[PDB]
Amino acid sequence: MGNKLFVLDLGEIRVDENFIIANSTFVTPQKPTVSSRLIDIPVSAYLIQCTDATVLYDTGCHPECMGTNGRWPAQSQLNAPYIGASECNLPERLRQLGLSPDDISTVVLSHLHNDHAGCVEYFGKSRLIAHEDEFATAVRYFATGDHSSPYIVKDIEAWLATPRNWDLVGRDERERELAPGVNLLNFGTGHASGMLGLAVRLEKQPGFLLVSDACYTATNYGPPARRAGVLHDTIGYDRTVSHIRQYAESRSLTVLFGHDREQFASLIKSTDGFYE
Amino acid sequence: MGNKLFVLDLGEIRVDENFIIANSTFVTPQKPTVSSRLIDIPVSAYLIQCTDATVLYDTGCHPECMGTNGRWPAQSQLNAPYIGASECNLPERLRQLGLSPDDISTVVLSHLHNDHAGCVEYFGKSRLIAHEDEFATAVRYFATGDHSSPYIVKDIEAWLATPRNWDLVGRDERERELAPGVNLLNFGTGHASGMLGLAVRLEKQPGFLLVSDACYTATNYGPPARRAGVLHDTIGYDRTVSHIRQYAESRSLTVLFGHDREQFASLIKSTDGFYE
Ligand SMILES: [Zn+2]
Ligand SMILES: [Zn+2]
Ligand SMILES: [Zn+2]
Ligand SMILES: [Zn+2]
Repeated sequence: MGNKLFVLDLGEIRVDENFIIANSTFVTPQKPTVSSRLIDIPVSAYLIQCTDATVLYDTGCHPECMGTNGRWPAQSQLNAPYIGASECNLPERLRQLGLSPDDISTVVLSHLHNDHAGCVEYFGKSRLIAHEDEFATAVRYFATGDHSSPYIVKDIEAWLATPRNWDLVGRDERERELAPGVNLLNFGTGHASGMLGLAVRLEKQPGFLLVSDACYTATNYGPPARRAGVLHDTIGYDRTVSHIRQYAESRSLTVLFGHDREQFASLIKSTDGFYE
Repeated sequence: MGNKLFVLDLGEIRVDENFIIANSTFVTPQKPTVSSRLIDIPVSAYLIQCTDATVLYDTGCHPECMGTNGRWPAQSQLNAPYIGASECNLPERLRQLGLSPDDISTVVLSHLHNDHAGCVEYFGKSRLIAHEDEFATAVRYFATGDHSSPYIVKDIEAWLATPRNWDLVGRDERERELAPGVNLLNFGTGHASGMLGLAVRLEKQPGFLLVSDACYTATNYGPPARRAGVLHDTIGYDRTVSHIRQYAESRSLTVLFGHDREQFASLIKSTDGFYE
């Protein structure tokens, strides 16, 4: 038989919509008193049971990201708090499936930001696939003690506390087959310095293209395409959205967005099913 | 024999500060309804008289940018209006100095947006220097009747209504001497698709580096550098600001920003005198 896709509900973040869809609200002399609004956006990860491997795409937040002794800086916690339930953390979502981190053959990190690489430290054996430039950038923020970005220096510290099976994607690598029907795509520079996507072909359905922050929501996707806020490389980002569209459409893959509330409702969480 | 630089006051625009310094205001859980604020930013152009040249850098807004049959689309008029006084237009500022458009040898367009290339149609003889990619972009918006950007379709129509002496800077061209002590710099892709700067050496002080929207304000310039909103190419933008800093500091030139209210107020205007 073929590939199984489990959707891991790793909670929510509460954030200004302007970060997610740039300039969705702004003041004007005509309408000078308007304010932007907070939205709650889903944090997720995807466990793929392949033929000959188990592959995890993304890892959510660190279970202890929030609080006075939390992983996230105090100001980060004020600005855009993780809001998820006690259950909504990757180690629990794995134990709920009968899995330890060690049972995962490879974990594909879309990139090394806060609510994507938060559980990297739980993986002492699994192959950790991340873009080489994403690795270089994360470790630089850590080495300089710079808390000003979505890279979490305290999380990075834990990643580096013990040797791990890092496998860094070269910036000129285009794609890698991870297993039959499972292709790792190197989106490269855009939202962050090195974005990775995962194409997963299924049996009852053609399958899914996992894109993470290469496209936050269906409203970013369009058409017309609409930029997120806080993009590292806007040109790379725009090019990557067009590539995502062409790749998925030519293959009838449904694109699964990084943080789309209404798509994430509608899915089917790992505690009560999987895709086949 | 010495170069003379005139500062031309071409009025002001009212606009949400979040466009000028990105994410200067955003909502959070504890401050869920704060509004951004409107700021008034100066629009300017620079006239350089040299022994064997008269060079203009930028051109302001079209004098008839606002109104029911104004050049600007209603959305722009409503959202970020021009609010300059009646005399604050390029033809008048030249008239005040006893000059006509045909007295200008060369007009250097920093780029081809609304409040920079608004008076290009007045120049039927002068050499019009613009980056080739910036020209290509502007025409594309006009050709598709696309009003959605800072490119003004109705101004571009007027530019194209008669042949003009366009001299387009190649993508790979680094710098051009326009006259002794006046050097055209090709900043390339960043704020828009092709940005041009102008280094102007004087006799009684080192001089000035005119950078237009490659750096809107001293706040963008820093340190620490802070990105503007609505940037075409954030990476090229970042590199351009670093290049501006290195170029100017190494030569002790004063960087004149695209829309810095405090800086502009400090400058001697063309109606009061000029720099030598
Ligand atoms: Zn991210
Ligand atoms: Zn994300
Ligand atoms: Zn501009
Ligand atoms: Zn401007």
